[PDB]
Amino acid sequence: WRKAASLKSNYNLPMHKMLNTDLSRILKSPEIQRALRAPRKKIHRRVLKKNPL
Amino acid sequence: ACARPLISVYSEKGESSGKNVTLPAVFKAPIRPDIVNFVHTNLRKNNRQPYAV
Amino acid sequence: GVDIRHNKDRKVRRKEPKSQDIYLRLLVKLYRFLARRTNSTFNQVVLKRLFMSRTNRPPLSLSRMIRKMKLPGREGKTAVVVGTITDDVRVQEVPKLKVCALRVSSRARSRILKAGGKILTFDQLALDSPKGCGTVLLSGPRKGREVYRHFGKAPGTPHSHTKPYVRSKGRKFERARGRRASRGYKN
Amino acid sequence: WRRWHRRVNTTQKRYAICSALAASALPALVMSKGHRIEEVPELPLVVEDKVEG
Amino acid sequence: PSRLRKTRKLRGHVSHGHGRIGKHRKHPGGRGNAGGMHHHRINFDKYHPGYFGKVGMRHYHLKRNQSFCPTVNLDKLWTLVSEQTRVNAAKNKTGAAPIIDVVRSGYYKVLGKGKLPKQPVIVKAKFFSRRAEEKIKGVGGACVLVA
Amino acid sequence: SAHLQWMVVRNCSSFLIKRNKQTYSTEPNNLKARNSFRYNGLIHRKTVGVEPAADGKGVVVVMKRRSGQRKPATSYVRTTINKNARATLSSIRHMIRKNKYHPDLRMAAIRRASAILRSQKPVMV
Amino acid sequence: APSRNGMILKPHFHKDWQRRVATWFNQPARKIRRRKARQARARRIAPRPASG
RNA sequence: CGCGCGCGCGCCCGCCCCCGGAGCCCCGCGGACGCUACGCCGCGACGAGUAGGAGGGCCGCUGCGGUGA
RNA sequence: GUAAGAAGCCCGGCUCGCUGGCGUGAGCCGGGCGUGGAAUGGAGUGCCUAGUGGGCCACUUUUGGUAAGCAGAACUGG
RNA sequence: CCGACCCGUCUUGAAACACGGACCAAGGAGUCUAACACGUGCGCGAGUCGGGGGCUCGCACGAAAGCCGCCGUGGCGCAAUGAAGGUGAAGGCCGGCGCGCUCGCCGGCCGAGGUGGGAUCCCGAGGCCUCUCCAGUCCGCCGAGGGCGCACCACCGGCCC
RNA sequence: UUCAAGAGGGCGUGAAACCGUUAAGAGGUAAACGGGUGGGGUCCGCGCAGUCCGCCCGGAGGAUUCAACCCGGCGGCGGGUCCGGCCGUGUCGGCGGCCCGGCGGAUCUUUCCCGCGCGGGGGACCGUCCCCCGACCGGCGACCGGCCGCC
Ligand SMILES: [Mg+2]
Ligand SMILES: [Mg+2]
Ligand SMILES: [Mg+2]
Ligand SMILES: [Mg+2]
Ligand SMILES: [Mg+2]
Ligand SMILES: [Mg+2]
Ligand SMILES: [Mg+2]
Ligand SMILES: [Mg+2]
Ligand SMILES: [Mg+2]
Ligand SMILES: [Mg+2]
Ligand SMILES: [Mg+2]
Ligand SMILES: [Mg+2]
Ligand SMILES: [Mg+2]
Ligand SMILES: [Mg+2]
Ligand SMILES: [Mg+2]
Ligand SMILES: [Mg+2]
Ligand SMILES: [Mg+2]
Ligand SMILES: [Mg+2]
Ligand SMILES: [Mg+2]
Ligand SMILES: [Mg+2]
Ligand SMILES: [Mg+2]
Repeated sequence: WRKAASLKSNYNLPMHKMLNTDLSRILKSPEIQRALRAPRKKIHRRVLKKNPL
Repeated sequence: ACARPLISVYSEKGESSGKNVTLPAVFKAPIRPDIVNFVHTNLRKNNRQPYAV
Repeated sequence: GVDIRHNKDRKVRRKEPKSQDIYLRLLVKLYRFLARRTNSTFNQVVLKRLFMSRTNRPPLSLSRMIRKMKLPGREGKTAVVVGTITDDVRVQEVPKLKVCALRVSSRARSRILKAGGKILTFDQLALDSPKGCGTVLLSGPRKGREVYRHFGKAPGTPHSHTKPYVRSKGRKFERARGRRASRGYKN
Repeated sequence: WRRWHRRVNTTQKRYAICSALAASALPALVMSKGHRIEEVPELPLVVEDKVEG
Repeated sequence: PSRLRKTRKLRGHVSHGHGRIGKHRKHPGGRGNAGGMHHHRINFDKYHPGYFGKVGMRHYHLKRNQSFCPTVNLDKLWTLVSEQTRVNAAKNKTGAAPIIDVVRSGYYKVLGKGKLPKQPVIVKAKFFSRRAEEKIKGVGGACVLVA
Repeated sequence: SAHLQWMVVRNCSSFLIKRNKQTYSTEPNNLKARNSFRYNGLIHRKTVGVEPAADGKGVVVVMKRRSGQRKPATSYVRTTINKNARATLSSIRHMIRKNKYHPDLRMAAIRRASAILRSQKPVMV
Repeated sequence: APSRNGMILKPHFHKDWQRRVATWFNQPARKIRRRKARQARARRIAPRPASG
């Protein structure tokens, strides 16, 4: 990364677009978790209309 | 720059000797199958031998 | 029956990047979560631009960045881009910057780091500021291309400063009936 | 006079060569490609330079 | 790739995508660019104006090497030289005023598009423009001609 | 990394099976044998696997050693245990829970084990 | 028969261009013949420079 | 605004462990039997079709490269 | 066919080879004042682009013709 | 029991007293190159391309693969305009020498101009729940109002031939 | 004779149209067709009961090891008062390899020379790859010997 080839006359390696791929390790950090809303796991379904009259 | 650990040599009956080599920065380059598939399928044509009628 | 129309009941936006670049897709996994689980719109915008195509992600030049961040109030604040940073050799005095992007050219990389600057990625961004606080979205000239000169009203018309499609540029290839009063007319 | 052959830009071909070497480590990928490998002592496998003779 | 085409999708479909009232017949308008004055007058007055006629003088045996003048502006001038130069100038205060040949780096005429930072540079070139000559003396430099 | 290994290995792999609208995977140490991120032995820095004894009595347990990776010869630990099927499950349950070794695989292990022990008897008289 | 706003083009195919097509399939052998000739000359003129 | 407002336990004063598990429908310690995220789940509205335009095809035919110990 | 308000109203000051009893007009600056009839629903903008370019009927109006399952038109719907 | 006229095709209109068709198996009909326009995908980036040739493999693969003071001779691009000769893209603010004359000469500062709309970002009175009073530091969010204003659009203005 | 002539001299397999025979069924609005049921035959599976299976608790019967708890060895997980040491990065401190190591320079010395305005090695100078100790973030998923608890 620091120097270059010396046998190819100009070739430095490809650069990374995304350093840390440890995705689970990221999303479980405290920094992000503090910056979140609450989830919502409760589930709502087709209620059946009954007749009041 | 990322980590570059120590690789160990194995003599010609196994028998890990005391030689050690830190690996190169090639084995930390990014891995992209789409570019491999493209370069393969496109270079595997250049060995063809024509046909016709 | 129901008298309505179905010609305009599908919308023609993106839903995902059309490519298989896998590093892209992990970024997309991330920002969906943040857009889904946060009360912000910075997250929304970025998610929308990672789907975009490449003519919808033109390159930003080191020149514009400096002009847009030397403006008052934008001191100490991060610059954020969803494309590439090039170099502009028409600029000598490169100050301290804190840029974030996907790609960065090589000559541009060196100068930025030699002024004491810093270069980030979207991963290390979301660890420093999940919600976009202290940032500046920027964008390149989406109509910089030479394609947009041929568009609009047609040539062969009045008040149309539109470029035509011609093989070669010379003396014999236009510049006659249609463009001189002395030969036909002139729109 | 069909068009049998293809040209491909040099920088791409060099990239891919770098990529294949990387995944030559990472045991999981070797396993998946079907190589019975579960007894070698180290995966970037290296030996003395005597075996050239 | 034949398998990604739309001839692999018009099997069963009787006409292969070209109608029933009108058909894919051979050459039904002409053959080529025929009809700029007759029955294609409108495409060529509209989208290609300047096509029919004649204009200008004639130069019979024209050699494009006589007429050759590569151009450059002022902004893209300090890049012909390295960075040792521009920094070691404005330093040691002798009246350094370096020298810049354009004919070395493949350029003949100089043009005054942009601006440039304050150092008293010297320039050597075959041709100049009026504004370019001004800007240089304005910064405290000079201009020099060569053959 | 894990996702990186995964985004290559979704669709293209020698241990992959795709017929009859079903999709299975045969890599060693895959509980439930399905093509998944949660269930795959070759991807994680921590994995557990369960097999039958070769002699033909008991269960073989397999755990990864976490310290030296990239040298697969000595990355796996093995034990074979042969008891009365209530001690055997309880022993497993104690490994995982009390060491926190990938604890989202608990009951999957147990079901695989019981299946084996049920088979590893005179299923016929 | 033209259509909406393209180029005007003039291709040179109104002759019989098709008896007279030329393949560059002998490109490598042409290279290989030369080396063996280029080597052998320099062996004929033994110490003298090979270039000329 | 009376399904808590200061309830309980030792001796007002203090304790005020408490889910490595309270006690029944919110547990801010971690997880779905669901998590092939190119996945799983939920709601609500719609479905005519020639010429023609697009998409999905684990529908198919012949051969090349790898792979199914 | 127009109109039914923020692209509006008001206050004060600047520039002008334009026009000139003195003045008008237009443009620039800086301040003060938000619902402006009904009932409905997500709007806008840009590229590439196929097949078509023989028509037919009915109420009503309607031209030639003795009339027509005749010839030629306007409106809407098929 | 009820329903139900033979397929293809031309046509305003076909069950037709409009053409084709006894029956079966096999073949059979939207291609390849050259050039252009746009859309998508990849790589490098004011630069980018070795396609011609040469250095290394005898060529089992492989007529492949790698490499080059060729490393850019050159092509496309970075600058337009005119029949041509030929010319050739930024300003202001302040102070000194002539009369702000819709005008010429000595010294500093900024600098690709402005108006309107404008995703996001910034500051922020008073706080939303705090078993009581007051003190009250970390954190969301509000929200009065107020600013820096990306691309892009409409207009004004300026520079080159 | 041959495994095979259900391979017999134009003899690998051996389709369809079209024919001969046998078995069943039917028959005055040419035949054929779609939806809905019925009847009959040919075959599959009953079983010649199909009473389906699995957890815990209770009961009566017999039976042989272990575990409960202790001790010994072996292996592994985790830890941080960062116990001691490595290693790795990121700039810094030491210019410390810069000549004790090289690459480049449209910077000078043309302070020199080499053959005489010059082509090259020297001498500075600038950058760029590397040596000795100190630090911390990112000690991070870069490895040991420790001590401790648990399995
Ligand atoms: Mg419809
Ligand atoms: Mg539509
Ligand atoms: Mg159709
Ligand atoms: Mg078509
Ligand atoms: Mg047809
Ligand atoms: Mg027609
Ligand atoms: Mg076109
Ligand atoms: Mg439909
Ligand atoms: Mg059309
Ligand atoms: Mg029709
Ligand atoms: Mg007719
Ligand atoms: Mg018909
Ligand atoms: Mg008839
Ligand atoms: Mg006919
Ligand atoms: Mg006939
Ligand atoms: Mg056939
Ligand atoms: Mg393109
Ligand atoms: Mg036989
Ligand atoms: Mg036979
Ligand atoms: Mg036969
Ligand atoms: Mg028969």
